Formats: sequence, C-alpha cells, structure tokens
Amino acid sequence: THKVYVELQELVMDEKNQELRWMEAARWVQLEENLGENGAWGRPHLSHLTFWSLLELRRVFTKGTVLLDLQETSLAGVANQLLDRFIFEDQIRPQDREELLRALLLKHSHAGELEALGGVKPAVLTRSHSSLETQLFCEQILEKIPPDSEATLVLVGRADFLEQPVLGFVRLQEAAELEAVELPVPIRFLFVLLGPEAPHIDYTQLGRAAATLMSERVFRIDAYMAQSRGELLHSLEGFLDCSLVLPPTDAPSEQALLSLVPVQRELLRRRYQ
Amino acid sequence: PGTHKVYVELQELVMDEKNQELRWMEAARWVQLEENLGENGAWGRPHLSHLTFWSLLELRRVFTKGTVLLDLQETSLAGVANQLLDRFIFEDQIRPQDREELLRALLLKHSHAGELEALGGVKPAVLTRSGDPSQPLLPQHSSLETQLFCEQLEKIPPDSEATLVLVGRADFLEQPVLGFVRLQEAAELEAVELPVPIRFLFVLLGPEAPHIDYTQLGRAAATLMSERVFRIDAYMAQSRGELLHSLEGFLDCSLVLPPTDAPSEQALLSLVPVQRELLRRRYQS
Repeated sequence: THKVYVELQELVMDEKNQELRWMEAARWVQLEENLGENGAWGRPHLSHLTFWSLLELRRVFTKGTVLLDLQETSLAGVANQLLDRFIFEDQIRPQDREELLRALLLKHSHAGELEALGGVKPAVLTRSHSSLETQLFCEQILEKIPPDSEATLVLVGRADFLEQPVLGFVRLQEAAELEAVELPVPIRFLFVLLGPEAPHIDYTQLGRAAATLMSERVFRIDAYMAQSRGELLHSLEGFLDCSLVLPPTDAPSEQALLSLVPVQRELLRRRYQ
Repeated sequence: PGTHKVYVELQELVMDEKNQELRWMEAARWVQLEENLGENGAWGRPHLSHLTFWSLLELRRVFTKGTVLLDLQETSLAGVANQLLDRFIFEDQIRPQDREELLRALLLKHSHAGELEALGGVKPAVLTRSGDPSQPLLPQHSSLETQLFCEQLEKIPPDSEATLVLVGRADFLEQPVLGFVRLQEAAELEAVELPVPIRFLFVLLGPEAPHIDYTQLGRAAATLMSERVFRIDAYMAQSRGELLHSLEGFLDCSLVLPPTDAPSEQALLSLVPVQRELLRRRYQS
C-alpha cells in the first residue's frame, strides 16, 4: 500500500515563444491546490466535482484503454504503447498517432518556469474564461508528501482532429523517475484524457475528476490491485454510489454543508464497507 | 407565475401488507425543504434535498426523450392519465397493450400517512403484466433519508400551486418513461389530500433496472421542481426543449461532493464560495 501525489497537467502555449507545452493545473497531496495566474498556488480545499465532469468521466472510462502492469520506464515508451493500444481498441485513427505522440512528448514545464515564460494561455491541438477553482481559491509539498509515495500524472488536452474523447489509464510495473516529466515522487499511474471540443465536456474539470478519483483511498487500492478494466469500472461505480450531489438551493452555504454531514458520513461508511 | 414557493408531493406505487393490494403511498413532500415518511407513519425532520448521481443521470436520460403535455385542459387525474397514456402510445414510449394496466395502476387509490396505520404497512411492489403485484427481483435498498431522518404544512403560501410526482415499477415496460404535464388551469386532484391545486404532474414509470432507483428518481424530479429557476422555466415552457435547457442549467449548477477519507468539516467550509457562485450562475438565466 502506498500514498499518492496526483499532478494534473494541461496543454497550453507560452506567450513569449508561442510554443505548445504542458502546464501544471492542480495537484493533490492531501487536498486540492489549484495553480492560479502569476504562478501562485491557491488555498487547499476539498475537491468538488461538477456533474458533467463525472458523467463524461464515466463515459470515457467505460470504453477506456487500460494498460495494466506496463513495463516502461520512460514517458516516450509509455506514450508509444498507449497510442498503439489506442489504435488497437479503435479509439484513434492511425493518422492521429504521430500528432498525439508529438503532443505527449512536449516539454512538461512547471510553476517556476511560468515567470520565466511571462504568461501562459490555454490551447487546442491541431493537425500540423477562467476556472471556477482558480476564481475562488487563486484570486488571493515535499514535507507534506510521505516518503513512501507513488505519483499519479493526469494529462489532459483538447485535440480538434480527435473524433471522440479518449481515456487512457496506465499502471506501470515499477515506479519510474521520468526524465521528461519531473515529480518529487516516482510515477506509477498515468491518466490521459484527450478529445475534440464537445458540449458539456470541460477537460480541466475532467482531469480534476480523474485526479480526485485517484486521490480516493478505495479507488486507489482497487487500481493497485486491478487486473482488468472491469475492476476499475466497478470501483468507479462504487465511487459514484457514495458521491453526494448538492442541487442549487437558496439556503445558507455553511448551514447547507453542515446539514450534509450525517449523510456524507453514512456515504463514507458505505464506501469503506 | 409562482417564484415564491410550492408544495411538491412524491408518491410511490407500493402494495399494502393487509391485502397485498397495489396502491400509491406518499413517500416525501417538499416545502422548500424535504420531509420523508417513516414506516411508523410519522414524518421525519425537514432537510435539504441531497441527490444521488444515478438519480440525476437517469432523470436526464428519461427527460431527454420524455413526453410533455403542456397547457393540458383537464381538471381530474383520470383525464390527465388518459391523455398521458395516449401521448405515450403516440410517441412509442409504451405499447398499446400496456394502456389498460397502466391506466388501472395510475388510477389506483392514492393513500396518505393517515391511512398507513389502518393498512398493515407499505412494502415495495412491481406492476406485472396483469394487475397483480410482484415482489422486486433486484436487491431492494432501504431509503437513506428514512434511515437518517425518520428513525425517531402551514408554510404553504395560499396562492401557490402544487406538484405531484408519481414513481412506479412495471416489469412489462421496455424502458423507463417520463411524463411531464403542465395543466392549463391548476386543479385539485384526488391524489393529494392537501387543499392545494396541482399545476405540474410528474409520471416516472419503467422496469426494474440496475442503477435505477425510482424513489431517488422521484426525489430528483421533486428537487428539480422545488427549485425556483426551473419552476419559472416550466411555467413559461412552450416546448420540451425549454424544459431540457432548464434541466441542463440545473445540472450545470449542481455540485457533486465525492467520498473522502477524512471529513474535516472545517475544510468542508471551503465549499461555501462554490455553492454561492454556482447559485449565481443559476440565477443569471
């Protein structure tokens, strides 16, 4: 059994060079901390999920490409095997493989490099508004991470060429320090969510949902012991069974969340049963 | 119209224990806040309506292909049932052979909490190809709200109009169906003991399916009706597309709280701005 550090990256371009790359969006250690503009992490908070993010997460996980016990120690090899499996399960077309590989092997720069760039803007991959969490918590690590920790990387991007959104779940045979993508702790799991623009599909929220799912203890244990996609799907159904949806109400916010405590406690009890 | 507050009643198609006879028993009621009915027949403490993910998922699925009777000119539940079944048949939702049993079931006795002591109790039931009740085959899940709020009406404004949500299970039905009815004139129906006129009527019928809890589906429909914005949109809806857009906006501002290992209850207060901002995006429509 291991703890987890989930890092969520997104496809952006810098302003200075106009070069496509991967930017950290949020990280999960014990609570979600989002990276706002000017390169400062926001106040830690629980991960809250939109309904559409979980709906689309289940939709892409049901048909998702899963590579359990994959023997690769580099991001290039993981991406190569993942794209081959994407072609094999008819997720992506063989013409898309080269451009998806070029996207997945870009520079994964970090928070400190944001000031070196001087600005970062979202992006859509091509052949050839601000986030709610950023608006609420970002308008204003190594010590926290346990030593026996295995990292999870969630890669999220939008590609115009892709005809449908695709999920790729990769579990390495052994944890690896990917020289392409540096993290405090070695990487074991890998989420890849790529897709065309689509209604009710916010890819940042999709990556948030995947990272929150990986942060959950029951699903993390199940994904460690999973030997097929069906076990992961069963764990996801259990995760959604114990999820609590809060509809829009006019009640006071603190009273609304305090009154949900008995029900959410019962749901946690059901989750750990 | 509306926009102040309404009374929503949810009733389930169940069978009593005295005669094993199918009927309708009220399961919950909404006056800005939900109360559930216990087995003993006493209503639980009012609480903010929390929804399950599957209930909203399946509510959207049945609403997208739902059958809508807007500005319907009937004042009785029999006429509403006849027109809804005719439109179900016209839209290829139910087969014409299902009409007799469905009309009988929809027009059965709508009992309330006062009658619950005279009967031997209420247990889950599924409508069969005939009128006979059948015990559910899938594993029945005891109600969460009954467990956490029941193990222990002057708020209605005079000008308000009620809403009735009917949920039932019939094994002969091919797929779950939704019937949304907005009456031309709000009328008192025999299904509600309270002297509040009924303007809206939700009918949710279907077979026993996994991840499909019909009590939770009715709770989701009643929570949707209890919301001010959707209620205004439903009053001003001239087509099913407007209702679908309102439900989509409702799900846009719905917040899902996933299970977590350690509930601190202090960092749960970090979801105050989330709820406030989602409500802000809701009321801008």
